[PDB]
Amino acid sequence: AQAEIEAERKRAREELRKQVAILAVAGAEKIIERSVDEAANSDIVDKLVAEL
Amino acid sequence: DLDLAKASATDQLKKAKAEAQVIIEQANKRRSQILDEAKAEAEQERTKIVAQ
Repeated sequence: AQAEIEAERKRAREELRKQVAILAVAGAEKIIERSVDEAANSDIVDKLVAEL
Repeated sequence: DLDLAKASATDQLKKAKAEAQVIIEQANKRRSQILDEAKAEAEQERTKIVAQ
């Protein structure tokens, strides 16, 4: 009965990690799209054509 | 007198066997009850702590 609650302990932590990550990246999509810049877009291309 | 003395001894041994079995079975009866008490006490305690 005590070991059962310390198993239950790990289940509660992991479920909160899942929540905050997915709502974090949902924020990140809005944040990054609104913060697109043509010099930064060109800098993406300029990086990948240097390693390609 | 020789024959009835052994008849007395054999009915005494039959009583002794009877006594032997019953004592074991009251012990067996007791065993079942105590373990049911232990199971009942553990389940009540366990269920209230998990709710807590």
